[PDB]
Amino acid sequence: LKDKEKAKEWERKEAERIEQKLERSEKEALESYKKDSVEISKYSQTRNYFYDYQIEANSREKEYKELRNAISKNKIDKPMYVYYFESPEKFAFNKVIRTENQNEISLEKFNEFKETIQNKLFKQDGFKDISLWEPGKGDEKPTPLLMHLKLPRNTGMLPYTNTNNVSTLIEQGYSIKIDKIVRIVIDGKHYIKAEASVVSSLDFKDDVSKGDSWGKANYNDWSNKLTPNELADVNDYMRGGYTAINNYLISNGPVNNPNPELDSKITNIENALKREPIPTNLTVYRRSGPQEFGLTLTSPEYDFNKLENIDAFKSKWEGQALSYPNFISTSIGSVNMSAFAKRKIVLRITIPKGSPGAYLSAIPGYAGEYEVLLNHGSKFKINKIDSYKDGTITKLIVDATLIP
Ligand SMILES: NC(=O)C1=CN([C@@H]2O[C@H](COP(=O)(O)OP(=O)(O)OC[C@H]3O[C@@H](n4cnc5c(N)ncnc54)[C@H](OP(=O)(O)O)[C@@H]3O)[C@@H](O)[C@H]2O)C=CC1
Repeated sequence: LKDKEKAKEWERKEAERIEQKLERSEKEALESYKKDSVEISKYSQTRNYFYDYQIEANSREKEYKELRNAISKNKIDKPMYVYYFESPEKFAFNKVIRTENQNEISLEKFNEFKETIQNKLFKQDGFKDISLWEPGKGDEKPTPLLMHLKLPRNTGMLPYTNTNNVSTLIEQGYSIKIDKIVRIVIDGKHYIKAEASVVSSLDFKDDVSKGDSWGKANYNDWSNKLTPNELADVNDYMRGGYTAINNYLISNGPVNNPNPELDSKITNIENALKREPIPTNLTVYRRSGPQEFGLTLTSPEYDFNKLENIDAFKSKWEGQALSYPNFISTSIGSVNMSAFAKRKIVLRITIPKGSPGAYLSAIPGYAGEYEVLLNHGSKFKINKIDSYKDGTITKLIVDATLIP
């Protein structure tokens, strides 16, 4: 736990042991990592949001895949705790816990951080260097926030040597919940120690073929579980009826201009989506237009190239609920597509096991790929908003959870 001498000796011994296992290509990727860790780790966070050809061609993509593979071949046989420092902004606490010159963290700030991270899951992605022991009076402590994360059995972990130093690499690909926070003292300064655990979610990211295999496996027989009316209304919807149905819902037609024929279709589609609930925690992706967030294509606020507009968007939406009156299309894949080339908001949604939903792309012939349809009137809790550059265009990733 705080046993530095033990963990470093073990870590070094393990590094030198694993080094004999690695493929030449993996050793090559590791050599590159030692030289360019910041940019490779950043790449590993957002690589999957670009086009397939951008992914393929990227100067860091082969390095990513090799490092990914190497990490996976050293799986832990029991659960293990790891330590790493984190920015409070990572958990949507968009301010300092204390300045780096200050020693103390006020009770108010401690409690405010607690309230911010409560009852939320946060998606974690990309390579990370971690420590096996609690950083002490002699280590690099770049932030007032120290994560103490329990990694589950069979998590990949790669100890490696870098000059005279030893580090351990993981690839994050899960959500975390912060179960407890405690104010600790290290070398005369207060830190927040956050006790965290992993919650898993099936997340294909750019691997649309595996996602499709899963979707069809789970929804090939979905049509056969529907009544004649349900199947006919789902068909109508997928064949182009979605426009009239969703416009009616968005404009609150059921109240202001009731159409009982449409009401019936909506009821049938909802029952169809409740017929075979999402069988596991699943991550889906939606490329959202401005109107879904109360903006238009010509809103000055939609220009996320200006930092002011990101801060304004976060202030409005982060930690808040978002509800769609219409049925919501999403994809199992995170890749950009020509149809949504310039859309600036990526909704990254965790669907809890048992939620209404269906993999529509399992229906034969249907011209539409990798699609998961969610129920009308769905509510989404926004945990965290991130930004990234897509060429010259700043885009946003909205980490949300589908809630009751
Ligand atoms: N978007 C995605 O990532 C995915 C889309 N699909 C399917 O691909 C096709 C084209 O995609 P898309 O353009 O999204 O078509 P959609 O029918 O999903 O949306 C059409 C327009 O309606 C606007 N809109 C949607 N919901 C709301 C809302 N609640 N409030 C206000 N405005 C809203 C959108 O934003 P705005 O007007 O600001 O641009 C969009 O321009 C559709 O058949 C869709 O079902 C399948 C998988 C994923």
